[PDB]
Amino acid sequence: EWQENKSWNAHFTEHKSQGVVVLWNENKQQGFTNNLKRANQAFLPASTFKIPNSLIALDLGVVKDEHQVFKWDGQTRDIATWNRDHNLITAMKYSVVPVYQEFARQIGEARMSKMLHAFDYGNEDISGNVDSFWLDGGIRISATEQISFLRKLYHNKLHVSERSQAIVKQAMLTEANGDYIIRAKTGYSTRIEPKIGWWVGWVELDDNVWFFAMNMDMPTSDGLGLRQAITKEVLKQEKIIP
Amino acid sequence: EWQENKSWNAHFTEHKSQGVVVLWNENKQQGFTNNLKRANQAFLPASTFKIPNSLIALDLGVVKDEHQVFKWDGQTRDIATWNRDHNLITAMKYSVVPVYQEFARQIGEARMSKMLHAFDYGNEDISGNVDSFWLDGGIRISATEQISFLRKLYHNKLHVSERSQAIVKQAMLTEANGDYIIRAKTGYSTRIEPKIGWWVGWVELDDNVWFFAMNMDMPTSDGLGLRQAITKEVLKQEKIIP
Ligand SMILES: [Cl-]
Repeated sequence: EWQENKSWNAHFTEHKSQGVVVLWNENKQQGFTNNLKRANQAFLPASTFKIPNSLIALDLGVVKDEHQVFKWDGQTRDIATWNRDHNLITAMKYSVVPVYQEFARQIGEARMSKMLHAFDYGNEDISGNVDSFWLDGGIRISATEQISFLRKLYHNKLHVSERSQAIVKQAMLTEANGDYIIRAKTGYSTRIEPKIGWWVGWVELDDNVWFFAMNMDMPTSDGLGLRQAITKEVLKQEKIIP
Repeated sequence: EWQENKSWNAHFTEHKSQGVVVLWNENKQQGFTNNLKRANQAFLPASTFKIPNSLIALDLGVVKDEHQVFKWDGQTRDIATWNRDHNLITAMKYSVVPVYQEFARQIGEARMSKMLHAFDYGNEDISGNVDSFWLDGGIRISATEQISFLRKLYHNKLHVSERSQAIVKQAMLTEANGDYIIRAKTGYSTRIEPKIGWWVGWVELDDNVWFFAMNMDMPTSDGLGLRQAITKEVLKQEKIIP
């Protein structure tokens, strides 16, 4: 089912912002959010799309494995970490758009479209640039739809090789300690209004898994750190993490 | 090549203990240690043997995957976390001996021996009880021999399935943040002198990997935390981590 908990809304206004956090207890099969409405609002995925793109790139052979290097094309860009060689792990760590734009071009309009249909991903609409539709195209996805897609990836139920799904879940590794493991991906939608920041993934525990997907209003880049801070503040409130 | 750095001995004496730390820069193919001697002295592997034990159990089907549950046998033991159900991830997280003792019995004397020979693991000698030879049997391994085994696992060069090595490398996940990822395993040998603590693994960086293996004198369990603490102070000294 689905319970609404508006107490979490504090964590958003405490930073003079608005957004939604959506949690899903896999063992109890129960969902929780502060805004049931916005939980189902579909937005541009932005860099969260690097998850399915990786799966498709790996499954079709565009990316052989997580060690293959993708040479910097030489064009100096405003994001410093982008102006260097990368592999799949580092490309996802620093959200290197140009690397995944090349992946999309090699994937192609036809194969990309069929795969998102197999994934049941968002509105399944890739209209726009094959190499930028997830930034300024027609694809839309809600927080709950992120949760549903991520759950499939966790259980290796997507229609790609088990190896492909493991590698992506490896590249999603973000934080790990004696208490929890976080596999997730961030996103920053700016090319089309409204500007929002994403953070989608799950928190692994000893005997349970909590999937999460959040988006928030992101007028400027000064609040990108809140994507993780607010989510973690909610996780701790619900005693999922210390 | 191999350089000795006796300055690291401070980190041992500042906690008034003695041991060896062995580092390996994979990119430069250079080794570093505070005691080239003890670096090659072979000890009982203790719970560090759970790495090769996991590999064999997965590759032979004793363990189907990292989700298969191994129910607590009902026997109360002094380690609280042992008196509960486990999977591969939690069994390795909490060094649950009873689970891997069952693995060994199902692996068997014969197959365990062939696999450790194929792995070139330690002295490859399993004399003793199949369910405790890594605790009080005849198997021995040195810090530098740990590095060689771990390096093979990193490159998926051991003679088991690539999937088997990926899952084990998942279960080895210990720490991960924006700076580094640590995949490692601890060990505590007590049944035969000298009592020691193990810590072997590697540190993943964006463009490099540092393998490490250390052991230290462990008269009481009060100093088990020094296995990780001393290693990390060496890592910090060498500017491998912040
Ligand atoms: Cl991992």
